[PDB]
Amino acid sequence: CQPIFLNVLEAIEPGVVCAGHDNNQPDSFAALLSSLNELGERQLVHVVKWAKALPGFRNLHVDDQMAVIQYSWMGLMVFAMGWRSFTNVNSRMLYFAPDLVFNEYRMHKSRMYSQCVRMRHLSQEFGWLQITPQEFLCMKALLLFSIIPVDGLKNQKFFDELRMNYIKELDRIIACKRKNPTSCSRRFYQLTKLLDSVQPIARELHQFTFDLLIKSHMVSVDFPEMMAEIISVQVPKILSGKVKPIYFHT
Ligand SMILES: C[C@]12CCC(=O)C[C@@H]1CC[C@@H]1[C@@H]2CC[C@]2(C)[C@@H](O)CC[C@@H]12
Ligand SMILES: O=C(O)Cc1cc(I)c(Oc2ccc(O)c(I)c2)c(I)c1
Repeated sequence: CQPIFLNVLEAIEPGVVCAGHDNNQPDSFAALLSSLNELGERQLVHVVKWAKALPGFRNLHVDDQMAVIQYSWMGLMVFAMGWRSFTNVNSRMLYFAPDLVFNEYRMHKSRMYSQCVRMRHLSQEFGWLQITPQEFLCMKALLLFSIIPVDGLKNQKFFDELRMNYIKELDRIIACKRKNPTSCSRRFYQLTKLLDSVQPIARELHQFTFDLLIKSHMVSVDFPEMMAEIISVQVPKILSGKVKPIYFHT
């Protein structure tokens, strides 16, 4: 147990990132979403640094590195948020950032109440399944390799191999506490189901942010440079079916 791999994941895990939201001003759709967008931009910088530090990531073609990050950031961020919410507030609220916590009122004011419900549900799963910090860490890494173009990447072979190895690492983590061969199988099943559950949530958020970007000027919501570029160039590839999540289960 505690292989080199685990040492690495625990070492590169991003720290706390604030949204920069003004909690003194009364909530408003525009302010809440603009802050969420700014948070996304800030978190993206951390996700990029984190990914480049992942074992074997830099071996992928440079265009594939940027591509997987551009396609998987939503799922990665939502999954990490679900974890923060569970550990910080026991899933009572969505802990996007220390300065941007959503209670039911904000979930409503944000105009994405249903999406927040699914996200809070995901947060609860971390408790219902008793997910460990190590399991969380390995699952999150695997999420970076869980969405690619239907026609493949520049060098699919390398990606396929890397993804396989990350799956193997999850196996090791699972086997490192399951004496009985029955609980080990069940666990992998459970975690892959949890991992898959992230995709539909990310898709709904992709749909929502895309629409928001389109009418951003009319509702006065600001989108930082990178966010606007990725949501108008990469996200549509996902929504149009050119890029799809890799599901474990059908
Ligand atoms: C990824 C972020 C920001 C980082 C995080 O903690 C999860 C959260 C999930 C909702 C996203 C938000 C970024 C900005 C988005 C994409 C808004 O435009 C609509 C949905 C928001
Ligand atoms: O032994 C461990 O746990 C550490 C470990 C983790 C991983 I992910 C891994 O997979 C690859 C695959 C291709 C490649 O170029 C690189 I760099 C790493 C290997 I090999 C070893």
